[PDB]
Amino acid sequence: GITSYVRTVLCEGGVPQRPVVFVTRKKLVNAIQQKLSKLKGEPGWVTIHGMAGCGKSVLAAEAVRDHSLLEGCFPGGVHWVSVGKQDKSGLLMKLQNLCTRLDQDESFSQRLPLNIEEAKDRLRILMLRKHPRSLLILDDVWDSWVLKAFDSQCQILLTTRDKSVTDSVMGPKYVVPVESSLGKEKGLEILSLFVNMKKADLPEQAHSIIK
Amino acid sequence: GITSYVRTVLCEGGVPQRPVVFVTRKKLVNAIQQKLSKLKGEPGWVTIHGMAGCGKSVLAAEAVRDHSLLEGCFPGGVHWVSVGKQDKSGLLMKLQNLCTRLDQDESFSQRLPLNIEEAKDRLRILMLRKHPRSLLILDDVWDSWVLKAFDSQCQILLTTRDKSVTDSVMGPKYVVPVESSLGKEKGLEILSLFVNMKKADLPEQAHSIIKECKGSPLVVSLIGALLRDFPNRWEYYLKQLQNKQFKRIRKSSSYDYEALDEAMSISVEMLREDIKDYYTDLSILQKDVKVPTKVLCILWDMETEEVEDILQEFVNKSLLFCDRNGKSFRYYLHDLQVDFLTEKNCSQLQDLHKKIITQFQRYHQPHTLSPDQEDCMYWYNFLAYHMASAKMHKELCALMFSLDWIKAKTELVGPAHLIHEFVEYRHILDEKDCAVSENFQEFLSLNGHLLGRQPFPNIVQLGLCEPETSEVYQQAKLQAKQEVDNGMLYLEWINKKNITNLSRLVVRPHTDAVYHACFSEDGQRIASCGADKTLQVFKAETGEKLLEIKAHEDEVLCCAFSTDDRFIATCSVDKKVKIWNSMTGELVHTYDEHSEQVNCCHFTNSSHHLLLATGSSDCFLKLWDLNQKECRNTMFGHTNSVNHCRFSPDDKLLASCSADGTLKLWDATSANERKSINVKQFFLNLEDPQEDMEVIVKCCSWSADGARIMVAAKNKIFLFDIHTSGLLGEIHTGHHSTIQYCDFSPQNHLAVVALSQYCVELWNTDSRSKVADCRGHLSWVHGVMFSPDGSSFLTSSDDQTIRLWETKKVCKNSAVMLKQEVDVVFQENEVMVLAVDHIRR
Ligand SMILES: Nc1ncnc2c1ncn2[C@H]1C[C@H](O)[C@@H](COP(=O)(O)OP(=O)(O)OP(=O)(O)O)O1
Ligand SMILES: Nc1ncnc2c1ncn2[C@H]1C[C@H](O)[C@@H](COP(=O)(O)OP(=O)(O)OP(=O)(O)O)O1
Ligand SMILES: [Mg+2]
Ligand SMILES: [Mg+2]
Repeated sequence: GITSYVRTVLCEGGVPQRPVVFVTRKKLVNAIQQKLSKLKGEPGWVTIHGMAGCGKSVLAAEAVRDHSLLEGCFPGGVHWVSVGKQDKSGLLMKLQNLCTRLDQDESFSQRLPLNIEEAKDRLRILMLRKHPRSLLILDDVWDSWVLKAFDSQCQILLTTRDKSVTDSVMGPKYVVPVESSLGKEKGLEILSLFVNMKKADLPEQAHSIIK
Repeated sequence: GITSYVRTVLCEGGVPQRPVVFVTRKKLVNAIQQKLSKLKGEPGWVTIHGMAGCGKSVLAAEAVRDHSLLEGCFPGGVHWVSVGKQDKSGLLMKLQNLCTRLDQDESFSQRLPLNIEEAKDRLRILMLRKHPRSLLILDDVWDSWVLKAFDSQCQILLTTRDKSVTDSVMGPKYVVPVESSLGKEKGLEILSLFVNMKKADLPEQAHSIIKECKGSPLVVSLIGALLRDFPNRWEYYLKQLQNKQFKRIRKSSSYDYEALDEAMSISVEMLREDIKDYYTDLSILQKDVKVPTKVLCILWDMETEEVEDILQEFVNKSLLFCDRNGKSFRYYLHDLQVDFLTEKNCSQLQDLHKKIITQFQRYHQPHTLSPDQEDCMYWYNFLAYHMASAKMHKELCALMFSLDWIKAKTELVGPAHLIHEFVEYRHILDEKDCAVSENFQEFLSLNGHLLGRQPFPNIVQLGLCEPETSEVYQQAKLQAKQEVDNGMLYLEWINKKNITNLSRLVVRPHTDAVYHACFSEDGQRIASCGADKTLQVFKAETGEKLLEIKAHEDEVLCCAFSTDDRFIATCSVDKKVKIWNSMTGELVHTYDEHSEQVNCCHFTNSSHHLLLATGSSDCFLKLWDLNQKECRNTMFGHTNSVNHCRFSPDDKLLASCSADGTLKLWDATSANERKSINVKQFFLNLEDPQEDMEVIVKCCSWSADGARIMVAAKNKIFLFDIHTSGLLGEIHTGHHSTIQYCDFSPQNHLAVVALSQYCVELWNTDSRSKVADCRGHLSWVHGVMFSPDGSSFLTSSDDQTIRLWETKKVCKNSAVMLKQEVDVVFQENEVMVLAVDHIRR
């Protein structure tokens, strides 16, 4: 049960809304969230990983989707960044864009840094004062210097495919590892939603394809 | 009713004001609006789509045009963006421009983002705080990354042509799909506004052009504006659209294209090169055929699971409408879509027409065709069609000529489609063959009457009956010779040239006895009922089913077309005067008043007045006012049950007949009696105890001007002059008895009269002499009536048979057809048959 307020914080954050055809993974979401709860304060990084298409992002979106962990724990808003895969130049822009996003007031200089580190300063300072209890989520990430760039000393959680990526970084690191499996009961649940029929009404063919 | 405030919000939004010449589409607007209402909160996208120029934008503008949905629902203002079609650079500018538009305060940085995403941030943030309950509308949109850019998590509704576009996006999506149709009532509404006249005041020409329009409001506005300049050249554009070329129609307009052809060209380009070639093949398909997927598989030569998907991509491109009928899918086009194709693909089409056939040859042969296969009927119905375009006449001989192909085609198609094909066939091949086609059509004349039933009698045996030789007879003798050695005990016939005066055509509409039939006023088609009480409506020429009617309560008593053939009254024992539409076939008018079963029904001959005179067994006439549910005037007058009823050419008058025999020229305008000739003119001083004979007139024949009433009864035809209330003509019938049926012919003063026992003699009125005998109906006729041209006449009969006849044939003498009962004595090598002379011994 999403609170109306949760959506309001989430909209500001910019996390994608969950696909209309989804199926909770209560145990997994619960684990990330309880673990996610763990770094109550002081920096910290969380890595989530799986072979391609394991529900890795949706869980990240889903975990924060809940009110309890987020509201009591996280007075700071949540900011989502879609890192992707980047050459050094490309990475630079994302940083400026995060700069513009975070500084809604514009009190900070309209001029944007031409240097990565300076952006790192704007992030750290902004996280430190402007958004004291903020959590940053990342999407993908394929090389370490990238997290080197985002290494603001403020909690950022990166979700990915390589688990090697967060080795440059410093501070407590925890990993929740998503095996690509799912549940036969659940997929039937998912298939039903996809074709809109009582699960039993589903044809004999359906059972086998899920295998 | 626009609120003043609504306009104030709308102006800020920047949506265009609706064109001055518009016509609400209440149902559609209502649907979008109610649906549009649905995403009360939380992101959401709405897609609206149609083939080009379907009113897609105007609806978007119109939906929001209303106060109720917008004001309560949408505290945020509405912002409209005209996306168009864009390269990556072009798209970028629109974003900045939306940035500048939304931030009127300028509190946000004057500097503009050089990066799309940053603009996405400015939009999301601005939508989130600056305009909390805002709705964004988009125009067009041709590629997904575009909506990827606008995907702000805040409701945006995109209106377009492709429905594929909103697949990248996330969140609830609903689509309202606008078919390009419009309403005939509405377009007349639109046309009136375009030319500024009361709708009725609009010229006769106007109705027909709208049929061409096919509801693409773009065409209507396009024609309509075009007319504003030149009110005089009204027909011209009518024939122009009859031409089927849209290069002629052009107007500068708010809309973004000179012409309708102009819009389609824009749609075609986008398709990826591999797809693009395929569409053209799609060009060949009929304007109005839902083809089974398979045939598309055959032309393509590409496997079925694959073939469907490309078509699915088209349907999204809105260039080919879907048909989810069961597992089967029939795709088809708008008349406009088809026309564009020939306009833009015509040179290829003749060439391709030969491509499809060869592929079919690489698969099923026409004899190798089967009943179970889904595609085959298309193959019957239209394969014939492709070969014609192919222009290959020898191949056309390889197919259509084949008698067995005719057999299978007549097995599930019926014997009408082939006749229709043949008319097309005649131009395509050769004049000399045309004779062969003439011989085959002659072979068909014998086919219609009994051929369809079931026990498809071995035609090969019933075929050897034609005369002369031609190509149809030559085929038969050889086939017979082939059959004969094997067996089959075929019996040769040696007298054909000595026997049978063939009728031009025969129809069995019903297994159940016919009760009435009538020509279309246009003469293009005929409707017959029957004992079953179903009525079947048909076009006589090609002789192919053109109408099926499910039932009429009670047994049909008689039926008739409206003067403009727009209606069909149906009399019945129930007393349900069911005036079904003659086109849609759906019921329109209905009436009842008679104390007894109706004797006759007829629409007013006048184009103006709409009345329904109806005789019945209760003797009372009922002069219905067709414009009113209840009768204009009950008319007691006949002392006996009405025999027949017809409107007089003077609609003010209304003649009627009955068993008393006296004519009754009623004054319908006064709803009162005016004239009524007595009929004792059949004087006959017999030894019969009854005094002067009580004449019983049947048919209520009219003069070609209708100024006088021809009639017939007992032993004499009469020609009364109702305007002077006195006798004039008097055509005595053959010998003496009592007439069972009669029919005056306005041409040649002819009188086709069935006296008794199907004695359907051809007499000549006024001259008072017979022209020629007409043997050939079984069951003693049940009825006959001439074509409106008068060049032909139907012959309904008790057998359940309707024989068409040329006017010319009847006049010529034909002393043949031996007498029914004869004794024949056989003395060896020659057999002699006893006969009764056509005249005497
Ligand atoms: N309830 C659900 N949970 C997880 N995935 C779902 C659910 N319902 C549907 N899906 C499908 C649809 C989405 O395309 C996909 C979710 O994407 P996601 O798990 O974020 O992949 P990913 O982002 O880890 O891939 P990549 O490693 O390429 O980034 O799973
Ligand atoms: N009441 C009406 N409703 C719809 N269209 C109308 C009406 N009155 C006139 N028209 C004509 C004039 C306009 O040129 C046209 C409306 O344009 P519209 O339906 O927005 O096309 P469109 O924007 O969907 O085309 P495209 O697909 O090229 O964008 O229809
Ligand atoms: Mg991801
Ligand atoms: Mg438009």
